[PDB]
Amino acid sequence: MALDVKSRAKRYEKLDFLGEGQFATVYKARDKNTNQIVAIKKIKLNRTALREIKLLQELSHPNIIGLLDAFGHKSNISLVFDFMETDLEVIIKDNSLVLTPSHIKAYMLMTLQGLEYLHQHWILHRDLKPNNLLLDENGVLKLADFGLAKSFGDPNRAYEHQVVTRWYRAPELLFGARMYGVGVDMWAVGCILAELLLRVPFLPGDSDLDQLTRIFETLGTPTEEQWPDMCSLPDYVTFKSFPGIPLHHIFSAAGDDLLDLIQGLFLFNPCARITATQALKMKYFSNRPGPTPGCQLPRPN
Ligand SMILES: Nc1ncnc2c1ncn2[C@@H]1O[C@H](COP(=O)(O)OP(=O)(O)NP(=O)(O)O)[C@@H](O)[C@H]1O
Ligand SMILES: [Mg+2]
Repeated sequence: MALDVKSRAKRYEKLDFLGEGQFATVYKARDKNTNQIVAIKKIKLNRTALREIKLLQELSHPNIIGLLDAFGHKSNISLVFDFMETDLEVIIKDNSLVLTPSHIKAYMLMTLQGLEYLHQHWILHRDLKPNNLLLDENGVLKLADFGLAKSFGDPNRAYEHQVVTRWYRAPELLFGARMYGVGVDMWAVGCILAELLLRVPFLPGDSDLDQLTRIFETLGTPTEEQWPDMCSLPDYVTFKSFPGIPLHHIFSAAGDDLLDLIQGLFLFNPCARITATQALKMKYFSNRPGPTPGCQLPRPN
């Protein structure tokens, strides 16, 4: 809209290009108004899109990214976020970094406190994956992105990187469910935990059928008893029956406390899948070792 987006915002001054995403070009800028540093996502081109932008501005939580401003004229709109040093994806992929139990517990704690707030305010992230868990210089993790750019943007023609979103995608979504809830985010959270523990993607499927295959050969083929009404899913498909791999054989260093969390995040029935509040009350987070304070979490140099 002309009257709901500012056309100009002269207060931002570009510094350096950061990188190409699927739906945006991101770059580094200084707000001349506060001397602060920001990242601006530039999106090429709608009542709903503006409502989504406004809502995420109105959110306030330590582990949710700040969307600080929005501006743009005709074929473009630009979103101004808190500048974040790194993310869980570069942390995971960095061979120089050692991931202790305390490191992993901290990343999870912060993620789940973010989700809890979102889900408390009746909002689904819908796009959780490592590169959307951002990390500031002081070790604060923030949920970011929210697929805002996807929601209304033309695709980025210069995006050369691998599209990975299906790896974090819950089975009710792969089987075409039209109604869904917090289980969507909880499942991704489990896949992210798995990727912190294994340092590689847990279920890297290369198509939607191969993703379901991978899910079932790893976690087992579910029955309508574990998952009532599964076979009424729109795109439901019958697979080779698989027994699954015991979680303790996958996660060979995990204690019963962490395996309990992982099982809860990966329950097939999306009604039974553990919620963010329940996850945070699990013995895993009251148990030693306790989580690493932000200032001691490993930084990629
Ligand atoms: N708040 C931020 N601070 C610093 N860098 C960021 C921030 N947001 C995105 N980036 C960088 O921008 C690049 C990718 O953009 P990002 O938007 O994260 O890609 P995406 O997950 O494909 N989502 P989108 O671009 O909205 O389609 C990466 O090089 C990120 O490090
Ligand atoms: Mg992103």
